[PDB]
Amino acid sequence: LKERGQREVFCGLTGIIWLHRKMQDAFFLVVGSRTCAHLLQSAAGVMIFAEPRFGTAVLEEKDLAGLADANAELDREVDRLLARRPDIRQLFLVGSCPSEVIKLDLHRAAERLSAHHGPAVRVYNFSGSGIETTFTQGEDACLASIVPTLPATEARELLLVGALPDVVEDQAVSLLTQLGIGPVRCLPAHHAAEAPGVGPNTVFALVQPFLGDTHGALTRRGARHIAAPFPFGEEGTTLWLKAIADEFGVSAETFEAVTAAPRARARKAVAAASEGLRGKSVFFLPDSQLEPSLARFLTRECGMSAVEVGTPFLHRGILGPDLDLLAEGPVLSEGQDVERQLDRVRAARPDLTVCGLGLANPLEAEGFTTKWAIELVFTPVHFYEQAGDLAGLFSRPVRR
Amino acid sequence: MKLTLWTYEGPPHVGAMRVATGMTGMHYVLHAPQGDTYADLLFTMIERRGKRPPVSYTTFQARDLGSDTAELFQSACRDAYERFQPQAIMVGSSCTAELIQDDTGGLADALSLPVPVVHLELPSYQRKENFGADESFLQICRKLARPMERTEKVSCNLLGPTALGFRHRDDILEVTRLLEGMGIAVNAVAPMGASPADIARLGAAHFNVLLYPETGESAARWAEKTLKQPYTKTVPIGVGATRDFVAEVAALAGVAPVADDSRLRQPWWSASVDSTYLTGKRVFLFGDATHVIAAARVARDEMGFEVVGMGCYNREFARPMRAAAKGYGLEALVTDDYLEVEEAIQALAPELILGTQMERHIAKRLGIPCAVISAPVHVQDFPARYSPQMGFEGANVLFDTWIHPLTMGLEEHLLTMFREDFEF
Amino acid sequence: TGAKVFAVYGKGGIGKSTTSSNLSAAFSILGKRVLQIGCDPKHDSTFTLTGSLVPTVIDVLKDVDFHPEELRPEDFVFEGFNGVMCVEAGGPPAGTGCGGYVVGQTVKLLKQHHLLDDTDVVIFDVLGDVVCGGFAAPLQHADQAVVVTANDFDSIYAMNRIIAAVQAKSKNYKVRLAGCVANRSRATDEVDRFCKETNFRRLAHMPDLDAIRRSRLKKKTLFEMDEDQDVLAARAEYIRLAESLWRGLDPIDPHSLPDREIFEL
Amino acid sequence: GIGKSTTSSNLSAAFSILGKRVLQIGCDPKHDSTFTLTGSLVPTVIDVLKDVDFHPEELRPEDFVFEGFNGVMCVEAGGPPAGTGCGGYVVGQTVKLLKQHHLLDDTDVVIFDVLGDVVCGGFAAPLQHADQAVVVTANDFDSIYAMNRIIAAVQAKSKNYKVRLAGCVANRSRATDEVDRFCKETNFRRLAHMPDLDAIRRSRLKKKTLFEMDEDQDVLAARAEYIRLAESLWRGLDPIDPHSLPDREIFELLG
Ligand code: PMR
Ligand code: SF4
Ligand SMILES: [Cu+2]
Repeated sequence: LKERGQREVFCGLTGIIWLHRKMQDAFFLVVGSRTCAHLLQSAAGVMIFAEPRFGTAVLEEKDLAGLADANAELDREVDRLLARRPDIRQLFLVGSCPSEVIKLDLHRAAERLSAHHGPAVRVYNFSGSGIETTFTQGEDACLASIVPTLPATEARELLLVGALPDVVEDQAVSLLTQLGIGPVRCLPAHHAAEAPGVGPNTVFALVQPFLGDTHGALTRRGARHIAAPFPFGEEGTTLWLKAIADEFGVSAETFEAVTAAPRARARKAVAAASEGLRGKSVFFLPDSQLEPSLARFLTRECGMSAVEVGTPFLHRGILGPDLDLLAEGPVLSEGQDVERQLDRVRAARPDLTVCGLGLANPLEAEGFTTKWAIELVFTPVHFYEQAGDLAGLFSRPVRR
Repeated sequence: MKLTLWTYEGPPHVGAMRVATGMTGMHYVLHAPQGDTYADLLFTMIERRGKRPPVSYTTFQARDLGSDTAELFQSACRDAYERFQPQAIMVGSSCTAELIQDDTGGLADALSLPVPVVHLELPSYQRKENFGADESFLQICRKLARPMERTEKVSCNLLGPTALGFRHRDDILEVTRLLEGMGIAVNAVAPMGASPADIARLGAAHFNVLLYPETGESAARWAEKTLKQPYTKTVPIGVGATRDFVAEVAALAGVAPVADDSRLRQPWWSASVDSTYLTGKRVFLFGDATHVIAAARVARDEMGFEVVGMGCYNREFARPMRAAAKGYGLEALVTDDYLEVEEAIQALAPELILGTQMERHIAKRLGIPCAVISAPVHVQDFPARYSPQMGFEGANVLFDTWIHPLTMGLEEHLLTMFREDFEF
Repeated sequence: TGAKVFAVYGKGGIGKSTTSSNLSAAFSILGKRVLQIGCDPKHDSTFTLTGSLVPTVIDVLKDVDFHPEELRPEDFVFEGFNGVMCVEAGGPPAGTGCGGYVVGQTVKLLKQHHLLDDTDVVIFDVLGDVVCGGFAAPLQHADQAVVVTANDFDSIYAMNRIIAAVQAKSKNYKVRLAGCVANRSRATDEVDRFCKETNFRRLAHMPDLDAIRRSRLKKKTLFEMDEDQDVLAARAEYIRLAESLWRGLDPIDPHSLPDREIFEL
Repeated sequence: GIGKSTTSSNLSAAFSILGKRVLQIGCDPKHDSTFTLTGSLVPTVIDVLKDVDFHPEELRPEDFVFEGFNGVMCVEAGGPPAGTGCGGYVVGQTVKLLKQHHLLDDTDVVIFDVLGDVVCGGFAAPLQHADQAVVVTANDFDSIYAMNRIIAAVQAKSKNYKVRLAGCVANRSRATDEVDRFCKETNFRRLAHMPDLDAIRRSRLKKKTLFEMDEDQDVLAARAEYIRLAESLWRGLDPIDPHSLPDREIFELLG
């Protein structure tokens, strides 16, 4: 739904920036052209300067006018890199726009590399091109790549399917064990040691909103989805914890006792950040798909009137839980071309104008106080203890 | 195929985008995949250019991989004409549409837009952004700049400055000050502040001036024949280069070589007794070819630094680079990866390495004093403060920026020396 | 394209080199910007134009790591008489591979450095003696394919060979055989009649073998620097050639005659 | 370039007389080099490909051997049928393919007299077989440069075949002395082979060459020279120290 227009979202490879942070024993070999190489170089920023696992093998002209030579050469370069990087145990080949158009057999390449490399390096392939994906969707694809490989466990386990920082995922696990049993197995494994036992009865806890196809891939293994509004505020977090609890079985008393300290911990912080957001117009442009959750939280807690919650990729079975808390007032429009929502912003002037980084500076110069959603994925604001920090981040009431 | 981690240069369409964003009112419409708009971030943040860069990517997806891409481009051009009303418009493709041939120029002609359209042929797999920029500039000069009457006053065009360029914005101001000081009036700076009207007026000058040969040599060479316009070779970075440049444009125009150097403090501030530890320090210059060559002419001739290394990443400019490397007794490192230069400085261990952002970062990783002189930079290196790199004030800027790492090093060395001795 | 991309084909060392150079000087006299490309591996095509041997593109190209970017104009392209740009392609020194890889690289070089944009006349002095993928490698970019031949039936057989080759290449291109040019041969009665059976246009020439003594009169071509009596008639002939090519003439189309039909006497 | 009519016959007709009759498969797609030993141009040369897109009757059982005056019984070759193909179809795949298509097993001796315009810069199997005859050159600045290229080839074909070489005849169109100094620089041989009344009298050359027309070597005695070159004495020696020169030194003459 771009009306044949400029969809500002990034190609899925930008998700690799934080994925490599999550799975610290995983390398990501991207076969993109110099454009995709420049994208990784830029969007990663300071990542490049500390030996990042961001192989951006550029396919040059010799890789053109030839197919078997290309993936044979790819095999060669991979072997070279594990020679330089023996520590890596899972290599993440990723499909790029150049890789898609030249019809590179990324799956077959990953297969032969795994075969000659063995279980010591379980090289995996997925797709993160802009021809198919859009920013965060890359993380979806990357975790979906490991989903079939993960050990099959028919026992009732919980899956922490999300790349939240340690100071977030550890807190989530601690709370869940505090009220529930917590057979929590984080799907984005910190190391290959913590291989999660995905299975039929291993119901998976979805915690990052942008994860769409993830749902499908995990449900193929039988892993069911909890209809829990996304843990991103006094409503999303509380509802998510509640639903996760009753899914495994937790008394209301135990839930209240466990979440009593976090509840008061975050209520004061969110209020102390909300007065900068008290009664103003918002506008979510389709950058990264957290906007529905952000509207579910901020509109109802900090009193930010919801004008339009744009979304590049709308979902019905995943977004529904937090969709229920969403008011009908905001326009649920999907991700249009930049001109459309830009003109909407100009017409219905919003106080806060959350959008992509590319429009952030112009609309900032165009009299729109802007907060870029790009900051959201890196800054650890996806649980109870950081709900106030999220509100402070959204606040941004800079005066001159 | 080669595993790249930090490409010194973006793809060439980034260079064309730099030229388009530099000048006013020329919409560089693109046949690019959905997501390739990442380049807009560079101009909107690192250059902090307010308005969105005047570029309209078609942003095609899995839905669009056939003739629908051609229809996308058709729309993109007609839209861009009406919505983003230009006086001149570019066409071209990124890597994806380079492979999925769509006859960009043919599409543009199919619209037959009243404003001139500049067909851009940009090989996006064997060349880089410096090329891309030079090629784009050349194509728009041959499409818009036609020979015309010389301005009655002696006048010159600065060619080379380009949006998202290392202190280009300040350097135009400095060179303009110097040229007016001699008496030469600047006819039209292109392509950093020019307009298609200005590119039309290009021919009216008496002689082009090459500030940045990387983005301007092709334009100047074409102007030499089409517009009968000589172009000066000596980029004026540093005191000595400034003197040569002053004399050169003086000869070219016909005006006396008087240039006001009352703001020159570097000859005095480096000849001072304070700057005596700087003599015979080892330096590793890396980065843009012209910047590196002039920085070497400063380091070995006005500062007393001993050049122990030298290297470049502009393969296009390897020949003058190698010539200068012989000039200083060294061997030029005409490479394009950080591994080679990293190994080079590790073997060399110069006191003050300086160059691209990578040079600074792997200086820090190696704990070596670090400065910045070349093109690839981040938002910090793009300053708000007036910091040209050419002219006399450019010489002073070079001085301070280069010895700041040295002063930091000396002061920290002292502080560790002091308050610290054998316990017993 | 953006210029009259001529192709001087036909046989080796008999006219084609001298014909190409003197035609270049003719178009220089006409004033149109001229480009002579010495694709012939003798590295001798432009010698008369510059008065000196030119370092071939292959030489400088190998002087760098086969990187065209390092090279620049005025390093591999050299000027000649009447300000005519002229390049040379150095045929491979038996490096197997492709025998026209160098001429293809020269085309790439000129197009890259925009030498092949402003110029109006481009006469590809390509070796016409042999028929191999590489000799017709720049024939693609060609638009009028001028063939030069002598009265000798060996030269005429070669001429027929050229027709066959260029018809095969033009089966996929709009390049036209501009006309069979005799090369200082004397009586063209045979040549004109052979052209008649092929229906080919027998472009007129200057018959004398000694308008130049040799080496184009010590590198000084007829138009370049020459004031002999027969030089004047030849100069008129070559101006006739130049105007004929520049205006454009009938789309003559020779049918490839079998060798037996060619006078085998 | 040279017609080689004055050579392909008047080198080894006395050899064909001496040993087994030569087959004389000299590359001349103009039908102008080998035919002089035969009675005429004989354009047929079994150019018809009787086998479907293959050499007739696979290995043709010596069904061509056009007879000649001085025990020729040979065949001729030369044709540009394919035309197109860079290193794979025309000069890359010569229509003759291997010479083994013709019964070398039965016609052991063969005379190669290729034109020598450094053809087939790709395919490098032909123009180098046999041990009796090699590329014949002549006397002309372009000719000397071209046969210098032929040298550079055979030096690059040193590992190829048996590098038979043994020298080459510099067909002396006239008394030019440049060939002598040039060969001295290349440490080669030039001797003497004058073509006269051969290209202009071809009505008589078509059937019998100069050493057998009316005994035209009666005033142009050069067959004893060939009895030194060909036949009994063979000029084996060394391969007359071939040494190809690059472009600048092949410009030893004003050229
Ligand atoms: C692809 C272009 C681009 C550039 C220029 C970078 C680096 C950088 N991006 Mg933002 N960034 C781009 C995109 C993205 N950035 C990324 C990273 C990053 C962060 C965490 C931050 C940011 C920002 C910037 C900036 C300006 C501030 C900075 O250098 O940190 C650069 C050059 C900066 C910000 O948005 O404003 C304060 C900030 O704190 N980006 C990510 C998220 C994975 C992507 C997709
Ligand atoms: S056809 Fe020509 S270019 Fe191709 S390999 Fe043979 S000689 Fe070389
Ligand atoms: Cu500091």
